[PDB]
Amino acid sequence: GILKQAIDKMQMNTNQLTSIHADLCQLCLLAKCFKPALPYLDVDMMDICKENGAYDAKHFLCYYYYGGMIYTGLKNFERALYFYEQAITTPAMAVSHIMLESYKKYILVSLILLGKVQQLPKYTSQIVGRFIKPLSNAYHELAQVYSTNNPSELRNLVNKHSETFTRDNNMGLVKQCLSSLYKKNIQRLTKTFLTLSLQDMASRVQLSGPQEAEKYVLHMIEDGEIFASINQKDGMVSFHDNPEKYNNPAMLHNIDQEMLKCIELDERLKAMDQEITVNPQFVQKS
Amino acid sequence: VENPSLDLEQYAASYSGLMRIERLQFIADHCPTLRVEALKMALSFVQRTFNVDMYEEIHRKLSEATALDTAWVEATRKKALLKLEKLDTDLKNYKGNSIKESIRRGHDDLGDHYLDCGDLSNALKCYSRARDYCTSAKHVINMCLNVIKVSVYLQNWSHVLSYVSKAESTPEIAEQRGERDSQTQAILTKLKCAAGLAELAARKYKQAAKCLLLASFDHCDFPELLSPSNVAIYGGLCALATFDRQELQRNVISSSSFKLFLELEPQVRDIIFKFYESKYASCLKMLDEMKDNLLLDMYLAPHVRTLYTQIRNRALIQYFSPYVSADMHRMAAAFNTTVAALEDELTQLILEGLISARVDSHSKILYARDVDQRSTTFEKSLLMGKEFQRRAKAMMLRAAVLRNQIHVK
Amino acid sequence: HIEELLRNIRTQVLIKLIKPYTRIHIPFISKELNIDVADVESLLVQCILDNTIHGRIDQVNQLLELDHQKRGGARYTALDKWTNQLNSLNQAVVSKLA
Repeated sequence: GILKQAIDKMQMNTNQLTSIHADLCQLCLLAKCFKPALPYLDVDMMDICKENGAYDAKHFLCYYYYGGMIYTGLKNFERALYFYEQAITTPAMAVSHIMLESYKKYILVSLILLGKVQQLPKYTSQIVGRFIKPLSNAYHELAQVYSTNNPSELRNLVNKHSETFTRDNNMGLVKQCLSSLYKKNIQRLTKTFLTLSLQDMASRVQLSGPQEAEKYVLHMIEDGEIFASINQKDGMVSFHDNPEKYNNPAMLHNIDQEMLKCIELDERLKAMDQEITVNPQFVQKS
Repeated sequence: VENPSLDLEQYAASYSGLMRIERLQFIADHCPTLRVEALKMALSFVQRTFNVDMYEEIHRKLSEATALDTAWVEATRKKALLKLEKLDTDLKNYKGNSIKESIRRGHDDLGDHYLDCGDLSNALKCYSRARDYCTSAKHVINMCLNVIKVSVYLQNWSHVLSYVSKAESTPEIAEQRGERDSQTQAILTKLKCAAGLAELAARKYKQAAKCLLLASFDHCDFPELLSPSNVAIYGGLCALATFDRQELQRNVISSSSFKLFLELEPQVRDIIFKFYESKYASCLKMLDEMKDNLLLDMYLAPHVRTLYTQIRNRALIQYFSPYVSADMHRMAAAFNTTVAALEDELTQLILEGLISARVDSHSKILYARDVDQRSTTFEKSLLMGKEFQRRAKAMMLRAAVLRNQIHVK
Repeated sequence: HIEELLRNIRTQVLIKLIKPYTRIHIPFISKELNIDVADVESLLVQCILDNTIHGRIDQVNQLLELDHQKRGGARYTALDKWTNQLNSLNQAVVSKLA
């Protein structure tokens, strides 16, 4: 709380990153109370305070990595992946400690949410393409095995490489990868089969039992990732691929909400450009 | 694997030169339990044409299968040496005489002699050095077909294709007039057949079929590159696998000059006609029957499986094209396949996007689903907008961090 | 050439009769065409594969669904075209540097 009282009394604007944010995130992560730090993380941070030349990279790389830590514990994988990607692409002509862990958690989270490794943005320092990439081989092996959609060899691979994963203390984000195959194979089957018997799809996805197939389908329909129906009179899972017609006022409201964010972004860029076009350092370079 | 319908006598009679020896070696290597007659024919007839190394190879093969002929070996060796000496003295004399025509003829003769001996690279370099003494375009075309022959012996198909194209461009593009309403000495058909064969060897089926299709029967009686029967087989199978319905109607079944090639091999004609007229059971049955004899060819051996897979996939796609909801029991019965394997094939094909269909595996019905343009466009537009907003959010932060010049130390 | 004949006439009859309808029974076609249902299906599949009849064949209920559909949705495709450009456009804009 003390730190959350300091943030508002030094930063010029709420969207202004500072070194104290990293300390707040560190204390939040080590205190196992994630909720109080959410308001200071959801808002985007534009411009970073130089604070008399004391804001080095150790206070910027740490913040966007502890943000990934705090989001990956709340199952908000999109923003966690975004923070990890932002932490990866810092300009750095060396190898740091937290960079390796951020890369490992990025390679885990990308496999968690997507079905593939998201390509890093091109504006990345060449150090990651030569040093950090060959150092973390087990995670790349995990990605390569995951790309085959085979839920049997993955168990053996994760069992074999348990030592390094336990040493990195990221246990929990790799068993999620193991469970993600059973959640992705059903979605893949959605594109092909209109309806199925529990036995056939259970043999296809290999969960060893029709009974647990009903449990997985119920979990999927409860969490809303799929549009399926269970019909127990004949052992049926039916795939209703009619989610939305895109004609209700709710879609119009969503479009309006997206417009009011794009407009704010455009206004901010225009204001920044207008500010740039006034600097006395400029006007003389042209 | 046994097949008694194969006729080695027809194979020996149809082809000639080193090609028959190579085909006999291929059929011996790939067809067991039929080696005795093929190697007996090889021993009886290939005793000519200066068998030196392949003679020892076939002798070893016969020894493995199971008096020694050795004096004839050095007799032929010394005869070849004295013939080489005569050729060398003759070519020195002709070089001293400095006559372009005589030197060109001597170079061609020595290249042919070295080809008979088995010196492929030596013949190639001899023709390369003889290229410098070209006068007329017809001599260029003749040495071109010779070099194409030696190159397809050497298996360098890119050079074969470039050499065929340069040959096409040599005589001011088909003499600019068509050689007086097509040429009686139509080497154009032979070079087109060579180009099609090279394209087929290069895993380019569409171009190979297109090039080999333009062939004339009355100028295809020169069995030194291909025979009409295998030309028809290659063309029919490649066109069946590659071309769509429109080309399978305009090019293969309606071309008058190609019905003769079809009549040469009635089985290919039956296959094509039954595939065209929505008759798949008999077509697949006859193709499966043909596969055993087809696999014994020496050019098409490494391509049978992919060809058949493409044919089957095209057959499935064409069969489901005119249907909106099909009972897959009749689909399985017409394709000579059980329900489970047909289901596996359909679920493998659907994931690739070739067939826009879904399977209802309770009443066993293959339904056809049409995409709604509005929902797809709205969803993709929203997704693209979200991605663009995220990209802007990232890059403006990157602009700020570049402004403050932050780097690790 | 009587097998090539006796075939164009039936195809012309089918084309003339299929114009006003949008979904019919196969036996109804069989009655007027004076041929069995299997041959009716063969003629229909040949005509559809030859792009002469704009429709699809239903085999579980032996129906013939025409194509009295496809309103003026060209707009939508052109709209999609914007996406296929604009995405790439920002991909070039962000890739300048920062």
